[PDB]
Amino acid sequence: GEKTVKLYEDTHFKGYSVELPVGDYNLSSLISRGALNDDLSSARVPSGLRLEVFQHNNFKGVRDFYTSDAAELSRDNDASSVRVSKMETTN
Repeated sequence: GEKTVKLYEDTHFKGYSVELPVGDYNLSSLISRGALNDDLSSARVPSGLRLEVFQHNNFKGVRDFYTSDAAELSRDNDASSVRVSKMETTN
């Protein structure tokens, strides 16, 4: 089913989507998959998936949390680190 959250660069879930397993990734980790820390503008996350966006790095203070289909990250082109996990999984 859907045990991972997808990430889109183009609004309206356009372009290419990238999904990752439960875990935390940094700015350098974002590009590792093929996405700049400051470029993502969309992300798919159906019921059963929980993710948290972190504009700043090292978890300074300002943090964001998303648990639904988002067609626009917290800060426009500014996502240092991110978090992905499964709320209640999916069959």
